[PDB]
Amino acid sequence: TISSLFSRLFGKKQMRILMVGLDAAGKTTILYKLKLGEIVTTIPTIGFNVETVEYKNICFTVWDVGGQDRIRPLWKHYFQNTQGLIFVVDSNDRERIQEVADELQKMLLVDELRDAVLLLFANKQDLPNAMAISEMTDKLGLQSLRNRTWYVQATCATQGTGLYEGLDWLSNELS
Ligand SMILES: Nc1nc2c(ncn2[C@@H]2O[C@H](COP(=O)(O)OP(=O)(O)O)[C@@H](O)[C@H]2O)c(=O)[nH]1
Ligand SMILES: [Mg+2]
Repeated sequence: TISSLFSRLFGKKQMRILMVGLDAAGKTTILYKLKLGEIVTTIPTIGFNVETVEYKNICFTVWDVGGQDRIRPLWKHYFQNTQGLIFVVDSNDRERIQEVADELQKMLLVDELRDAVLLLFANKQDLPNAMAISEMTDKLGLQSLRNRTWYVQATCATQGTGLYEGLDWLSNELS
């Protein structure tokens, strides 16, 4: 059923869906769940791993944010026709919740992405101390975003629950 979501978007115009987040958020797991094609890894620069899933019209692009230095945001290339922006958060890793707010804000300050629709996957809801989507919203202050269409979706990637729902939203926003 996930592939059929992106049928609505088969309009022929190439389309990037940038999916980022701190390492170990759940990005690789979500791609593999998209069941849309192979995951292909590339290293355009020392310390810059990129995972890609290209369906027909759609292109997925994933890499990690923070920790090590951003000295090279060569990412600029991929900011071409990124209509969607997915940010994956480990709803359990409360230690790095500050960093995710930093990282998200940066992506949000990226000029070429000003028009991207933003989806947040609150991932790992299945763990002991995993944040709910109401507090994750508060602690990030997505609330303050006035002119940016955005949404938060609880998920468990390892189980694939929520992913269809959140992509159903995003898919629909870009159609
Ligand atoms: N409990 C739980 N674990 C997950 C979930 N999604 C991914 N993981 C695990 O958390 C780790 C995150 O790995 P990965 O998906 O590669 O994150 P990435 O580095 O952003 O690509 C992996 O060991 C996954 O098996 C989830 O929804 N719930
Ligand atoms: Mg990864």
